[PDB]
Amino acid sequence: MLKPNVAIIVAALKPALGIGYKGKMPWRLRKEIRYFKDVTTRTTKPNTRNAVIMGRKTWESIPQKFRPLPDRLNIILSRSYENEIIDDNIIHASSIESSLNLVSDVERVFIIGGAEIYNELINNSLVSHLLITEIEHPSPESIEMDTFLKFPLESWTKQPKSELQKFVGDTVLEDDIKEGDFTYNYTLWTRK
Ligand SMILES: NC(=O)C1=CN([C@@H]2O[C@H](COP(=O)(O)OP(=O)(O)OC[C@H]3O[C@@H](n4cnc5c(N)ncnc54)[C@H](OP(=O)(O)O)[C@@H]3O)[C@@H](O)[C@H]2O)C=CC1
Ligand SMILES: COc1cc(C(C)(C)C#Cc2c(C)nc(N)nc2N)cc(OC)c1OC
Repeated sequence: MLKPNVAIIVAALKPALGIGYKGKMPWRLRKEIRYFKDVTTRTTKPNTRNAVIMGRKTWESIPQKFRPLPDRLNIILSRSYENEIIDDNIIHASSIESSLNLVSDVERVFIIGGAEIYNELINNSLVSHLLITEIEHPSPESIEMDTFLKFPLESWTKQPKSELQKFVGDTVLEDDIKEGDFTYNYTLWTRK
């Protein structure tokens, strides 16, 4: 796969864009999790799949029984990994481009975490889309948070809902979804 168009997918708490605390997620938003599954899994052309790419720490955060994430090609990046195809669902590499050089029959490519990987790849020109779940809370400062996005969104344009709807197909997009004290919306951004 040569020069794939790549999408970042992430859920972040406004306005600071916090995404984690002590190696874990600061919320459990069940509908958001299902959205993540549906969007990363679904394909538009028959007999293909998507790839999901992540840093080693993010991979290790998934319970070992629930990785690899089913129905998607999982790619894990470490600075200690040489290129290795582990099995049909798992690749080890040290860059996204090299990891996908090894790959055919993949439609979409998603970056699924974590902060370090996000904050590098936001400035990689292969990344053409951001799928950001913007989470809001009445008192965001009260949520324990130590990992943050550093996204220069001035160089990006938030697209209308119609563009997001097109991207996700017939996936149902509900507005202002509320779980506990959190309220969230699905968004799509492209390069300005
Ligand atoms: N809210 C959300 O939507 C999401 C939040 N998260 C959160 O993010 C946090 C994890 O993020 P973070 O701790 O930054 O870790 P990452 O998941 O981003 O992994 C970092 C590791 O990836 C490898 N790596 C980083 N850059 C490169 C590179 N350029 N080339 C090759 N390998 C590289 C290194 O592995 P090595 O050390 O082996 O060399 C590094 O230690 C957790 O708290 C998690 O819950 C994660 C996903 C989504
Ligand atoms: C697939 O579910 C998980 C996803 C994840 C990761 C970190 C890969 C994620 C994510 C993610 C979500 C939930 N939403 C959005 N919008 N983007 C993401 N990258 C970690 C998990 O355990 C900690 C999970 O439970 C098994």
